[PDB]
Amino acid sequence: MQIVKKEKFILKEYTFENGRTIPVQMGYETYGTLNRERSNVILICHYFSATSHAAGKYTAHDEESGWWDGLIGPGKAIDTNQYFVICTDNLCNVQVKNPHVITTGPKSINPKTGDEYAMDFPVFTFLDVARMQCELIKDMGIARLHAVMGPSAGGMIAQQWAVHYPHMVERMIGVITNPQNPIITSVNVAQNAIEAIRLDPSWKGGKYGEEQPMKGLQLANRMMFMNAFDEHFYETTYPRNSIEVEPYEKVSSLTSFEKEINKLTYRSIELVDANSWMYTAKAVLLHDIAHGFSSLEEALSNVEANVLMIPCKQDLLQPSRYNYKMVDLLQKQGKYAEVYEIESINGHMAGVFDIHLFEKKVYEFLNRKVSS
Amino acid sequence: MQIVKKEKFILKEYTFENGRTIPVQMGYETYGTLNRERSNVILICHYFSATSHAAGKYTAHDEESGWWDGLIGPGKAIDTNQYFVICTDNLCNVQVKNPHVITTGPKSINPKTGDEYAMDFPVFTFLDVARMQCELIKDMGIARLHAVMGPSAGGMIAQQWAVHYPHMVERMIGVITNPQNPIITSVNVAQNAIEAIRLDPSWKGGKYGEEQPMKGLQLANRMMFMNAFDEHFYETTYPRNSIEVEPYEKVSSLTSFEKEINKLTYRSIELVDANSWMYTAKAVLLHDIAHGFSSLEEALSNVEANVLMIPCKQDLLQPSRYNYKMVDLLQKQGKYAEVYEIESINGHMAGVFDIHLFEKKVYEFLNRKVSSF
Amino acid sequence: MQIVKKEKFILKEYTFENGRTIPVQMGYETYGTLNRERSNVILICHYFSATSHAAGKYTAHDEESGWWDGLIGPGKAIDTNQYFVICTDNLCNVQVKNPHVITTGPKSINPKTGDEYAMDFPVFTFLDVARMQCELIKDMGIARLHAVMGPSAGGMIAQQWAVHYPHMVERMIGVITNPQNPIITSVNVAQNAIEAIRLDPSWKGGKYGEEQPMKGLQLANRMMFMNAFDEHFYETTYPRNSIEVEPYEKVSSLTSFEKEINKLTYRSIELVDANSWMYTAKAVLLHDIAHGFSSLEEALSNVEANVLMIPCKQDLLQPSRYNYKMVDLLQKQGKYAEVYEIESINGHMAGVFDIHLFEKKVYEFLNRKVSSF
Amino acid sequence: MQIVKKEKFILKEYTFENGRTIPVQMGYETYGTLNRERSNVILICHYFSATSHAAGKYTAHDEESGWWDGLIGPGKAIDTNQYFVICTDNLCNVQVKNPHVITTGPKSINPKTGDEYAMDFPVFTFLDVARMQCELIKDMGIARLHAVMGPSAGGMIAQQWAVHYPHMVERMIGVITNPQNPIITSVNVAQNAIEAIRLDPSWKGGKYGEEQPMKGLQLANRMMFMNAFDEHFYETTYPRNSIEVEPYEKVSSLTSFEKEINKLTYRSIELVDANSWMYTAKAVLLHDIAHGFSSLEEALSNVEANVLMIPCKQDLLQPSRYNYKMVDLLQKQGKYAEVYEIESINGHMAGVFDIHLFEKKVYEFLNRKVSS
Repeated sequence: MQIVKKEKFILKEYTFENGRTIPVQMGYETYGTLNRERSNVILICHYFSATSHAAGKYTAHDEESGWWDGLIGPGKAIDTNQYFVICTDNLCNVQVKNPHVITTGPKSINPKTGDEYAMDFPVFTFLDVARMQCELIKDMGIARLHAVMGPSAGGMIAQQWAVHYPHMVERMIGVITNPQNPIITSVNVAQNAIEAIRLDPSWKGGKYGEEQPMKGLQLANRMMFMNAFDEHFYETTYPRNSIEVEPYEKVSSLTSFEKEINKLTYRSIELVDANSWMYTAKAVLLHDIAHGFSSLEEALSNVEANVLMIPCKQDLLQPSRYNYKMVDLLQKQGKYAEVYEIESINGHMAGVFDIHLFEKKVYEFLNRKVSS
Repeated sequence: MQIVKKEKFILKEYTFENGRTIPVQMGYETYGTLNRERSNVILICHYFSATSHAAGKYTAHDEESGWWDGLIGPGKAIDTNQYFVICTDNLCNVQVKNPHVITTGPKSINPKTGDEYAMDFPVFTFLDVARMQCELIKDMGIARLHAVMGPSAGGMIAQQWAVHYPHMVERMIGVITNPQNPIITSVNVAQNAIEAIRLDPSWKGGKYGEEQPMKGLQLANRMMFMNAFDEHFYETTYPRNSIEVEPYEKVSSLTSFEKEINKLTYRSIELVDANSWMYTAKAVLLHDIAHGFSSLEEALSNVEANVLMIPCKQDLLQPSRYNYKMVDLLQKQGKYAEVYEIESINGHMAGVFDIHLFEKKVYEFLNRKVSSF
Repeated sequence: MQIVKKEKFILKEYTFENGRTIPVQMGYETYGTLNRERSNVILICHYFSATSHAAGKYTAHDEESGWWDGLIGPGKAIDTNQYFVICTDNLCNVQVKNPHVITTGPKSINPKTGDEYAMDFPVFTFLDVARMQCELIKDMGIARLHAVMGPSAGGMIAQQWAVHYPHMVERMIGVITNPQNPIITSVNVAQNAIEAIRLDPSWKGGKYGEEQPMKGLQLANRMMFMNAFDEHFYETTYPRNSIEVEPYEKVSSLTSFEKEINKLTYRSIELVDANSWMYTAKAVLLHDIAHGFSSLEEALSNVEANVLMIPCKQDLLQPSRYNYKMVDLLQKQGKYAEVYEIESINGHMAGVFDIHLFEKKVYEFLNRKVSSF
Repeated sequence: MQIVKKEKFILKEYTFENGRTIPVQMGYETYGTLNRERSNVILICHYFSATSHAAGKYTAHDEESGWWDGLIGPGKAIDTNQYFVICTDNLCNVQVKNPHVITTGPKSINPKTGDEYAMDFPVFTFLDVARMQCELIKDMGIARLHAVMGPSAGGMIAQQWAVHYPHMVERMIGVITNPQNPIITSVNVAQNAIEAIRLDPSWKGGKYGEEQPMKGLQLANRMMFMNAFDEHFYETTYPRNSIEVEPYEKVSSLTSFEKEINKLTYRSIELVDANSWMYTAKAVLLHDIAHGFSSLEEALSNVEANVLMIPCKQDLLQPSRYNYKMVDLLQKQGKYAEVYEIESINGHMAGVFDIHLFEKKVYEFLNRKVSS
């Protein structure tokens, strides 16, 4: 497909769910063509550490394609010959040093003061993201989405669309996600990550400038990486060396696997900002479609979209049992909802790397008609 | 209390008791906290010209609170530190121009045509309202109501709950209401009001758009207002001026009492929709819990809730003798049922304005144990 | 009784209380025989929709007798072997098409123009009727009335006699009436009726000629009818049908009670004139014996007749509490005055249909001696 | 003025005050000219033994003029240059053998049976006469009378017009008459006359054919003649002869005055019918404007005409005190009423013979305006 052009949406003022009001900017990109009646729109929401680059390439010499490139494009499951596909940068995008990212977050200058917001930036939830995207959708004269979809945090944003803009969502597909962030993941990955970043003395109250608290940030990144796959993936990809003697002789002497994983996890945080990681982890920890309602049932009663949940059985971050519970509750309200569970040694990351496992189901779901 | 949030419930298709099927929506709002067992829910139903706003405020600068605020809240008779309280907007809500109201009615757009339903809107009953509320309650994951209650039309809905969802209602409290709309009220206030609106040429067959038939509507509103209190209330509140001569000079010169009452009744139809008023008047005139059944006795045989009826002895719209009849029938079936009759110069409106006369009874009743299974 | 002869009384010019001067006529009829002293005269005044025909028949093949026939005649409570009884047609008599009625009103020709007065007719009160009757009584050579009496509007006229011709009235009996038309009735039944007729486009500003505005008039008539009895009367006489489904299907489908009541109320406006109805409703709404004076107390200070008030406890049009107030004021002035309250499911209409409830009292009162001079 | 032409009005059926229904015919005559708007009509009603011939002549050689000829004619008090004047024959007119009289009475043939009504004829009152005249007035398209007037019985008829057709009568003039026939006249002239006629064996139950009961009829006529003037009129017109001896010698021998009066009273009954005299005397005896009302006051309350009563002080048949009482009652009802009393040795007959005594008052009354 065509080289993708990065775009920028501005909002002079946006009011957060907690009442705070500030200007916001938001990168986005689109693939395919918006039809005459604007009825072919699919909105993709990106996961924790990703960006709006769901598909394609910015230049012809890009080493890689966008993170869901296997699903999106001409003749693929999300066929850009039929649909107009949008993807946006989340608020507090963690890759603030990525040259293609356009976001507002703790590194943004506060126009009232000339300085970085830092920890004065407002707490945001994935409802906040949904509402901001919705301003872009309306500004483009679009009234209904044919589908809203995404993996993990992207799936959280998508669930918020389904609950808070019921009229606007024909279909909702939540890959490797859940209606409420599990307690285990909330503490063990979100809370522990926030506290690792704050414990690093280089954090300096959140006023660290460009000198990132890298040790804390690497620790945060490592906790997430070490639950992103099946147990057995680590066992065979970073195998124990039973011969090596140096790790047995000083506490600080690392094993071969520790060094491999150190190198990967340091690499993936080079473009990342620590305060932004914190805010994003806070949004994940707060993720709860039932917040502001008296039960999960009442919140789900708002949903009018057809719903497809695609969990992975080996997913340690997002246990699939809560997909079944949600879908059961939707069906008892007489709504169309299904779970399509996949299996993979990639665990959670199956939702991003193992497209072949569910592309056909996505395709079929996107073509299935919705009750008026 | 915490500031109240309006919510919205939708059904893609609802089938009315007369068989018509259309999409419907319904505003609602809640107060207090649902307990783990979901055993502390009280559903409040609103009266003719009101809305879901039974208590509290939507902003801290609201001049007024909701219409039963004195009964509902922290430490009050319907104690929101203990109960999760729900209230919903009725179909064809008359305050259709009020932006806090979410309803389906003659002003709503028919999706099949893009035009307003107008007089193509289906006839509804208070049983239709109870069926919609029940979908919402079920969809919220609630199996049983600790109580259902309301004044007047609100009590009509509560009675339809008690009759038609007997495994779900522990307690029913019906304030200034009756099991069957009295004939006197059905003609003098519902039929006459409907006909007054139709008679106005501005009504234009129901297609008046944004220009309400104000003469017909004011007349409809004045008929209800003039039965809302005891007779002596009007005699002392808008007393006769025995000196003014101008009313004695032309048929069209109004007395001062006519002027005061015209002013009040005009003011209260400012946000109101005429067609909506007709459909709601029609619902009131059709109100009959025996409809469906072979008799009132049969309709009541199904009730298993503890029942409390609170009429006002001076109510001209809802004569209290039929509360006694109903309670008597329920007692002879071996059910728990009582009348607690209040007295007030306010007549019918005692049920909304003289909370002090019955709040202690409500409280006691909400705490009495369920007699049946 | 002997067949009754209609008579006619004319005034070439009469000046109304509002100062308008026009020629007027007034039908009347009499029963019994005037004694030599002319001391046995009882004047009967008729109610809203009636006529001078208080008793007997105009031909021996009349289906019905006059509206108080059970009280008036040989050996009856108002015994025509003993009393000379008179009754007259009121101004703006509504039964203007009835050929036995002789009245002046909006259908009458204005002699200055040759056209009907229509809404140029002057506003009248029941004091205007009393002033006309008095001219007739005087012109017949009668100085004093043994009694003046009537039900409802008829009682309003009788009260105006007692207040304004105190040297002429020995006894006043006011049945199902009040000294001041209650505010509730003045608005709910007089103002609303007047406005219902004006709202009908057929009314054509009062110039409808021979084509009466039947929708407006029927609505006016139904409002009065629905307050004429006790509430329970309507509940048992036009009971709800809990089986019929058609009313539940269209706004415009009537219930069976609506059909029965429509039929009755249509029938009774067949001989009736709309403008006439308005003027008479206006008279009722203006009724106030204190008008003129500084207070009700002052108006009543002038009464020297023995006074008997006969309200009905279930009367919704004329609440009996104001009969007690009036009688109390008269007693504290040292006058002879009493309330004899009846009870009946017939409500207001007990005063015309349940003669048996008070005929014995009337008789006793007509025979008690005058207390004042 | 012009020779008068006698006319005839027919009524196919007339219903009497007592309910009897029979065809009727009624002679009348008119003088002057009916104006465009028919507002100049004066109706004259004739007295006991008279006819419609109030004025003028039937032929140029008539020995006499009509009985009120002095009041009626060009330039007279009842000016035929301005007014259209009507006079009719009363029901049961006593002059049935007068060639100019057209009446219905006891000598009329009953069309149902081919015979004279005789005593089967209905009792009539002067209201009956008023109602019949009114049928003629309406048949001529006349709506109001400018005046209705007459002497004695004619005045009774006029009072009935005033009471029973109030709308139609602007002015009422009653000469030598009364609202109720006095008891004295009712017995002494009406009753005694009826009984004298019935006592005559020639009456034969009222079936006497043409052989009139002349003795009874002369006796009836004489009683009326002997009260028609002042006492002193008889004393000087038929004076006592103090020389005559024959009356002193047999009971049946008559005095000179008895013979004079015998000759006059026999002459005046030559054209008269006895049953008709009876019915007319009965109407006089029944004359009571209060009949069918509860008092004289109530009856008078109907009168809307201006009223002029012209009694004669010496009138023995119609004592003038009752004119004053009537007029007093009318004035207390706020009506325009007056008594204009005349004096004359002619007594009752002054109303017919002494026109000069009140012509000027009649004239003035006819010109005085009436309140609408």
